[PDB]
Amino acid sequence: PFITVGQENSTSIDLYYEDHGTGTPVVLIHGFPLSGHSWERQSAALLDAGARVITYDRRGFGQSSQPTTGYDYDTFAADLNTVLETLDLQDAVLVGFSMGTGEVARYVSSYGTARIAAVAFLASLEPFLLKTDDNPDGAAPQEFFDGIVAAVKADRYAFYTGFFNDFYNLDENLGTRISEEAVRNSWNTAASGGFFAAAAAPTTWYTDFRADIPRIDVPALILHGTGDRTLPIENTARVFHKALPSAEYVEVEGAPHGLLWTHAEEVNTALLAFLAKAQEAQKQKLLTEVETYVLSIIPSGPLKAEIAQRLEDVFAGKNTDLEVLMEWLKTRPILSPLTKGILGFVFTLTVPSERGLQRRRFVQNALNGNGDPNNMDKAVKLYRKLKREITFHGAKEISLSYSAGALASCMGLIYNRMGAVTTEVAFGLVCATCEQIADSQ
Amino acid sequence: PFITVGQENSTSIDLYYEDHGTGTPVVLIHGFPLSGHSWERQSAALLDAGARVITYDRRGFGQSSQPTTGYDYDTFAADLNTVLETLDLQDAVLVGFSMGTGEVARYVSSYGTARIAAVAFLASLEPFLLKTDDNPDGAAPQEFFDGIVAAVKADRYAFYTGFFNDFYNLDENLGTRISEEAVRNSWNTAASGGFFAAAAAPTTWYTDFRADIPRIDVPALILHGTGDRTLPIENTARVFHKALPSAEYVEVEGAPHGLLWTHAEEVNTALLAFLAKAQEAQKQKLLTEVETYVLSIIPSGPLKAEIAQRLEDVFAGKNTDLEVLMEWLKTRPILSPLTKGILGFVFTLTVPSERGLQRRRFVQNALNGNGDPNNMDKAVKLYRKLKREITFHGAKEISLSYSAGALASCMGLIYNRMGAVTTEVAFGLVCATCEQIADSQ
Amino acid sequence: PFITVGQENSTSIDLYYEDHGTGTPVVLIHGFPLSGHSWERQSAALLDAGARVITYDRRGFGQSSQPTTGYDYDTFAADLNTVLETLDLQDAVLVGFSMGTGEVARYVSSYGTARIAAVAFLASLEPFLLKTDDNPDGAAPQEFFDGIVAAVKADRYAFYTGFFNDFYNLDENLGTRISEEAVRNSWNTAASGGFFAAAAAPTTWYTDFRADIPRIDVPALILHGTGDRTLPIENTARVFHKALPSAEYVEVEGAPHGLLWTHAEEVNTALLAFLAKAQEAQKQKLLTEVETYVLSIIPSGPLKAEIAQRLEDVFAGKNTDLEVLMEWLKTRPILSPLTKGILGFVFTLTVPSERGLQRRRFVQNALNGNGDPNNMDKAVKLYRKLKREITFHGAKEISLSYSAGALASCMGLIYNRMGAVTTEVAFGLVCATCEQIADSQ
Amino acid sequence: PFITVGQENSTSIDLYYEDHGTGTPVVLIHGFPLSGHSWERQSAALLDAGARVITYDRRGFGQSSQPTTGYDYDTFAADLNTVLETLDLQDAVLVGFSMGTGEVARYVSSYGTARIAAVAFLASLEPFLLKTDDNPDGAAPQEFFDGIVAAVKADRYAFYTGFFNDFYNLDENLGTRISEEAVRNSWNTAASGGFFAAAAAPTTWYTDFRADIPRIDVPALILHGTGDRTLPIENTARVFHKALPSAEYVEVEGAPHGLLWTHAEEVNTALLAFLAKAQEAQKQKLLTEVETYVLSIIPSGPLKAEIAQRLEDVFAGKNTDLEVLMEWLKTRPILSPLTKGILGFVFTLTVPSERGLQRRRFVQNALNGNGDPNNMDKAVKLYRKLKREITFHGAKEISLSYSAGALASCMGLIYNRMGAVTTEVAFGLVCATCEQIADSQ
Repeated sequence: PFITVGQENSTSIDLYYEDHGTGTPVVLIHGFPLSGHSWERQSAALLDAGARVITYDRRGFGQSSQPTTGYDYDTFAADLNTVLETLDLQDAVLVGFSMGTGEVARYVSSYGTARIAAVAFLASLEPFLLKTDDNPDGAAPQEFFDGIVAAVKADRYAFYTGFFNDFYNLDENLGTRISEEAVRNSWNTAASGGFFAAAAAPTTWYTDFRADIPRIDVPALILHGTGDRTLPIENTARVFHKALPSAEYVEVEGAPHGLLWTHAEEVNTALLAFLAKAQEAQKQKLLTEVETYVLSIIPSGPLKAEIAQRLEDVFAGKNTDLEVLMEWLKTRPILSPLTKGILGFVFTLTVPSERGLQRRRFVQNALNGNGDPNNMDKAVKLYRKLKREITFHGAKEISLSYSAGALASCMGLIYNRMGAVTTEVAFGLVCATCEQIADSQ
Repeated sequence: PFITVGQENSTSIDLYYEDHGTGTPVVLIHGFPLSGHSWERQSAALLDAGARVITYDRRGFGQSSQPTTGYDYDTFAADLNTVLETLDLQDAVLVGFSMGTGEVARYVSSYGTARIAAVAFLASLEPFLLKTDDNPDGAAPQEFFDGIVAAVKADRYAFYTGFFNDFYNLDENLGTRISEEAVRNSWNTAASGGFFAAAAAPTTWYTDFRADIPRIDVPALILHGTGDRTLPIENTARVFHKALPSAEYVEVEGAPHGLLWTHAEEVNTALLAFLAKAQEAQKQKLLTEVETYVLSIIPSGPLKAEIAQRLEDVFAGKNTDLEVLMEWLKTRPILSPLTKGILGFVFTLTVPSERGLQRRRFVQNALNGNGDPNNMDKAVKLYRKLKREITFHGAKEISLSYSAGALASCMGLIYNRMGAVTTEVAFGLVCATCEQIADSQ
Repeated sequence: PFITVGQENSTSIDLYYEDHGTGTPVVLIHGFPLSGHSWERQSAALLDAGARVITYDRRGFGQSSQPTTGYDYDTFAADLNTVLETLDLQDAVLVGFSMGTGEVARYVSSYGTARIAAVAFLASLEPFLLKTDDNPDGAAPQEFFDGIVAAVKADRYAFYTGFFNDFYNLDENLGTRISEEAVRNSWNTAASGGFFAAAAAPTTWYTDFRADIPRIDVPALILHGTGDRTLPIENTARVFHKALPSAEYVEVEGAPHGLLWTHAEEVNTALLAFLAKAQEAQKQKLLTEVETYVLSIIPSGPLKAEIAQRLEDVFAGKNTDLEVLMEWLKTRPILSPLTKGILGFVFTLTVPSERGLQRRRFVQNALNGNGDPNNMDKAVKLYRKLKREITFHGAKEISLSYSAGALASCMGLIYNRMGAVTTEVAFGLVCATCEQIADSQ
Repeated sequence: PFITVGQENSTSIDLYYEDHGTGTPVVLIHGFPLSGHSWERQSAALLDAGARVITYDRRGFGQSSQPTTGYDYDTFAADLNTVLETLDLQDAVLVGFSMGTGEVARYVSSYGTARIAAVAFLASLEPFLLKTDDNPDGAAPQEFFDGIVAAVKADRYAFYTGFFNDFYNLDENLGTRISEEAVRNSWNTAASGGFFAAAAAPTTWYTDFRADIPRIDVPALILHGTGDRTLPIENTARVFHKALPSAEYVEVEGAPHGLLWTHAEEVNTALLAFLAKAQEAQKQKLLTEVETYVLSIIPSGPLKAEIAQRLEDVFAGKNTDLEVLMEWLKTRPILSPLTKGILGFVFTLTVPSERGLQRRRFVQNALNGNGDPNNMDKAVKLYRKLKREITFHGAKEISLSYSAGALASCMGLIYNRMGAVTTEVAFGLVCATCEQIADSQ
C-alpha cells in the first residue's frame, strides 16, 4: 500500500505503508537504514494485545520512493502529517525508534497533539547530538558526521556491515540474542534503500530538537539501552529526561541500539504496560462518550442516577453479575421497554463476565422491531455496512443515515447473534440509536 | 376500536371490535339483540386457556354503526370477511351464537376455509327455520316472523322485555342461574342497538342455510340447550346434525337459548375441550409429517432411535421438560451442531411448555447462517414471503427456492424472535431445510 | 375526546377525556367503578370559581378503552403522564378521589412536581391498605381482597348493587343526601366499564404508597369522610396525615365514601378555599409576570417607578379611571409612542371598568404595524393561531415566532376589536412583543 | 500485476500474479514459504510445450499483500476463485505443490469443476495430516504442529534455514541437484513473505481434506517424491491414492519435498505427458461437441451416417486424404451447397494432412456470401472480435450475435486465409453458424 506525499520532477513521491489489526491506532516509525518491517517483533505483540498497528517506510527506505529531495525533519514530519491526515487517525500513539524519534518530536512540536494520545521515544536522537559550545552534552563534533557521510558515499554496502556490528553489538549478541540470518535480513533491507537517501540521512541526525521538547503535551515514554554504541545513553536519553522529567523513563540494561530485536521482550513489556495505561484512558473516554449518549435517553431523576452509577461501575470493571443487573433493569418502573432493551444490550456488551447467561426475552422484545419486513430489510442493509466498519465514529456516522426503527432492529440482530460486529462498532450503533431517540424527544 | 366495512350516504359504516390475549385466534360472533360483550363469560375462560379473543358488534348493534342498509347474511358475511382480512387472521376458530351461526355458515360456504381451522355453532339457526312444503322441519310459518317484525316496530323497548323472558327462561332461571341485574344489562345493550336494525334483523332469521352446510370443510362443533324456547332444538340443532353427522354434537340438558350466561360452565367446558382437541389432532398430523423430514438428516443408529422416540413423545403431547431435553441434545456426541440446532428449534416449537426457558446459545450459534450478510439478506427475503403463507406445503414450497445457508439463517431469525410465523409455516421451513441438507448428503 | 396511551394487540388504548373552562388547570381523577362524569358536582363549582377543569376516564372505565392489560399504578401513573404531556399542562392541580389518590401519589413520586402546583387527596387509599406484620394499621388482610375479586368475577352486576350501598351509606343517605335516580346512574356507569377491569381493579387497592409520600413536594390537602365504610378513616386518612403532617387536613363529619355527591358542599367549600388560595397566587403571578415583561421595555428612572406603581394598583384591583390613566400616558415625555401604545393596551385590558371609553387614537397609531400589509398579513396569521390558544405560555410561545412589527399589528387588531382572544392569551401576546422589543435594545 | 481479493482495515488485499504464453491455461499454486516464481523450471517447459501459464502469490507470500487475516483454506480457495473469475478462465488445469494442493482440493470441492479440465497434486497434504484416533495414518500429532508455529514465531529467519535443509534434502542434493545460490534465492523469497503469514501458515497444514476428495470430478494426477522428509509419502500420497484410485499416480524415486527444482525433469516429463493427455481428451470432447453441431445441419439419412463416420475417423486421426474427402463431399447429391462448404471447411481444419491441396472453389462459392458489402462488413467486424478470443465457448458466444449470412462470410474469410484464427475459435465460429442454420430449419 502507498500514500503519495509529493512530487519529484515527472514522478510522484509515494510512501509504502501497512495497516493491521483493530483498536487504538499505534504508529511505528522506523530507524536508519531499515524499514517498517523492522518492527515485526513489536507489531506481533501489539496485534495480540489488541491495537491497530500502522507502519510506513520513510522516503528513501524500504519500499518507499527514492527521491533525491526532502531529507530533513520538517519534510519527514510533513510526510508523517500526510499519513495521519490521509488515514484520519484519532487518538493515536506515535512510537519512534532512533531516526523515528526525530519525526515524533518535530511533528508534535509543529503540528500539535490534536490526533495524538501518547508518544514513545526508543533509542532517541534527542535533544541535540551535535557537540558545540552551547551544546556541551552533544555526542560528537561536526567532523564526525561529515565522516559517516563520506563513508556511506565511498561504499554504502560495505558500510552497512560495520554499522550493524555496532548497531547490534554483534561481538556480544551474535548467536545469542541475534541470529546471523536476522542480521542478513537487515543488511538486505538497507541495501534496498535508495543510494542518495543513505548518504543524505546522516546529515539529519544532528538536528537540534531542543525547542521541540517543551511542546510535548501528552504522556511520554523514554526508553534506551545502556549498551547503546550508536546513540550513547549519556548524550541522548539521560539528558533528554532532564529536559522532559515528566516522561516515564526506562533503561534497558546492556541493551544495544538494535534493542527492538535483541531485547524485544523488555521492549514489548515496557511498551505494552505504558500502552495499556493509555488504552485504559482511551476506553474511559469512549465509555464517557458512550455513557453520555446512553444517559441522554433516560428521563432525569433518581433512577437515572442509579443507572449512571451502574454504567460507571461496569465501565471501571467493578460491577459484574450480569444476571443481577439484567433483573434489576427488567423490574425498573417508569423506564421505557425500548430504553430497557438498549441498556440491557449495553450491559451485556460491556460487562466482562457474561458467564453462561442466555439472552433476555425483555431485551429481545424491545429491540426486534414489531416484525415489519421493511424495517428488518433496512437493519440488514445497515448491518452489511457496519461489518466493514472498524471505528466507533465510522460506525456511528453510517448508522445516523438510518431510522430509529431500523437502528433498534439492527441492534436486535447483533444482540440475537444473527450478525456479528466489533465492540467499538457496536458502541457506535448504540450511540446513533440513542442520539436519534433522544433527538425525537 | 373500529373496522370500516362500507359507506352509507355521507357516513362510513364502522364495526366496533375488541382484540384480547395472545395465541390461536378465536372469533366470537354475538346474537340478537346483544353485542360482543355478551361473550364475557366465555372470553375470560378462553383468555385463561391461552387464546387470542376477537369480538365485534354486528352492524346495527352494540357500539357499531347503525345504518338502514345491509341487513342480510351475504352482507353480514362480507362484514366478517373484512374483519378477518383487516386483521390478517390465520388458522382462526369461528364461534357463532344464535344469529352469529348464520355468519359462520355463509362465510365458510362463500369465502372458503383458508384462514379457518375450526368452527362452532351454539344455539344455531341452521338449517332453515322457515316452515314450508319443501322444508317440513321448519320451526315456524312465514306469518310468524312477520309478527315479530310488527311487534318490534310497535315498541322494541317493551318487546325486549318479553323476548329476554323466553331468551333466558326467566320463569325457571331468575335468581338462580341469572340475576335481575344481568338481565337489566342485556335490556340496556339491546335498547342501545339501532331502531332500524332491531326490526330488520328478524327478517334474516329464516335464511336458508341448507346449501351452505355441505361446504363446511373443517372440524365443527354443534351445541344446543334442550330447554331452548327461542330456537327449538328439534327444528334446528337436531336436524342440523343430520345434515352434518361429522360435527361433534353436544346437548345442554334444560339449557335455555341464553345458555352463554345461565350455563357458561357447561358451555366453556365443551368449547375448551373441542378447542384443545382440534389443535392437537391437526398438530399430531403435522408432527407426524415433520418427523420424517427431521429424521432424514440424522445418521442411522441408536441415537436416531432415541431422537425419534423423543419426537414422538413430545408430538403425542407428553409435556417434556424442555430444559432437560435441550441439555441432552446439547451433550449428544456424533450429532452435527447444525443438526442439533434444527432439533433444538423443533423441540422448543413443539414442546407444550417452554416454561420461560431462555433461548439456547448452542442453537443460536448453529442457526446463525455463519453470520454471513448475504445469507441473512436472503433469509429476510424468505421471511417476507413466509409471512404471507398459511399452509405447511406453501411454506415448504417457497423455502425450497432458497439455499440451505439462507434457510438456516431464516430459522435463526424466527428462533431469535426477530420475526414470527405460524407453527405450520415454521414446520414447512424446517422441513425444506432438512430436505436440502439431507439431499446434499 | 380521546388520548391514546398505548397499544393492545391490533387495537390502540385510548382514554376518554374532557377539557372545560379557562384558567388554572385542575385535573380530576375518578374512583372505582365510576368515570370522569362522577365529578359533575365538583366540576360545576370549579367552572363557576374560574378554573380550567380536566377529567378523564381511567383505562377499563367509563368511555375509555377496555384492555385486559396495564392494571397497576405505574401504568395508571404513566397514563396520567401521557395526558399531562399531551395537553402541555403547566402549574396544574391534581385531585384524586379514592382509586384516583393512587395516581396522584405515584405520579408525583416517580415523575416529580415540575408541572404540578398542588395536590389533593379525597377518600384516600394511602398509605398502604394491606394489613401485614410490618403494616399493622392496614385495613384488611390479603384474603379479604381476594374475596372482592372473587365476588366481582361471580356477578359484577349484582356486586355493584351491594357496593354502592356501602359506598353511599344508602341505609342513612337514600332519599336524603342521595336520590334513587342518582344511585341508578352510578350503577349504569359501573355496568358500562370493562368486565376485565372490574375484577382487576381491586388487586391494585393494596398498593404500598408508603415510599411515594416523602416525595410529595407541593402543598397538599387530605380530605376524608368520618362515616367512610369503604376506606376506614382510621387505616387511611388518619395514618396518612401522620406520614404527611404538612398536609392541610379536613374530616367530613359522618360523610360516607361517596362524599362527592352526598356532601358535595362541604367538599366543594374545602376544595375551593384551598384552590382559591392557589388561584389567587397564580393570578398575582400572572400580573407579576406580565408586569416584569411590560417593565422590561421602559427605560430606568422615576417615570418607570410611576408606571410600575400604576400597574400594581390596577392589578390589585383598585378600579382606576381609565380616561385619566390614558391621558397621563399620552402626555408622558421620553416614553416611546410604541411603548405608550403597549401600556395603553395593557391598561384597557386590565382596568376593571373601561366605563364605555372610546378606543384611543394614540394607541391605535402606535399599534398599527406601520400600516404595512405584509405585517398585517402575518398579524392575521398569528391571530388565527392565538384563537386556538387558551394559556399564557402557549400564546406567548407562538407569538415569539413572529416579528415585532407583526406582533404590534396583531395587538392593534385585538385593540381595535377586529379580532378577539381571551385575556390570558392577550397577555401572552403583549409579553412576547415586549420581550422582542426589549431584546432588540 | 495484481488482483484485489478483499479488504483489511483501510487497505485492500491484493494478490501478485503473472500471465504468460498462449493456449490452454495452466494455473500453478505455490508452496510454503515460497512464491509463484518457484515454478520457474516448470513454467519454462509449459511455455515451450504451448500452454498459457498463470502464477500467483498466496496472501502473505512473495509480492502479495501481507494481511493478518484469512489464513485458512476456505479463504485461500475463495482467493483462487476470485483469480479464476477475474481472468474468466475456461477449461483450466489446476496444479498445486505442497500447500497449493490444499487450494486445488478445497476449490474443486466447494466451487465445482465448471472452469476446470484437469487437476494435479504434487507433494500433497492430502488427505489429512493430523494424526488422530479416527485418523491413524496421520503424519503427526497436534503437538508437533504447535511446535513449528512456536519455532517460526521465535526466529522465522533462522527457521527457514533448517526448513530448506529438509525441504531440499541438502545433505544429499547440495552441489549436485541444487546449488547453494538456488537455496539462497529460496531463503530470500521466504524472508520476504509476511511475518504473520509465516507463523499462521503451519496451522492450515492439518486441514482435513477427506470430504473434498470424493468431489474430484475431473482427471487427476498425484505425484510425490519417495525421499520426501517434509510430507512423508506414506501418510500423504499413498493413502491419498487409495482415496482416489482413479488418479494417475507417479512416485519420484528418492526425490525430496522440493522436487520442482532437484527433479524438475522427472516432474516436467510426467506433467507434460499428463497435460498432453488432458489436451487430447479436451480435443476429443471438442470433436464430439463440434460433431453434434455439424451433424445438426444435415438431413437424416444414410448420407448423414457416412458423414458422421468420416468426421469420427478424421477426429480419431485415422482418415486423412483430404483431396479424396473433398471430392466425395463435392459430388454428394442432396447435400446443400452451404452444408457442403461448412463440411469442406471443417474437414480441411481437422484433417492433419492438408498436404499441398489448394483451397476448393465449391467451398469458396458456398461461404463467400453473394458479395453483399453489408454482409461482408459484419463478417469483418466479427473477425475482429474472434481475433481476441482464445476459447471455443467465447468464440461461439460472440458469433451467435451475428446473422447466419455474416457468419458464413466470416468462415469464408478464414477459409480464404484473408484472416486467421486459432483452431478452437474457428470451431466455435463453425458451431455458431451450424446452430443458427439448424435453428432456422
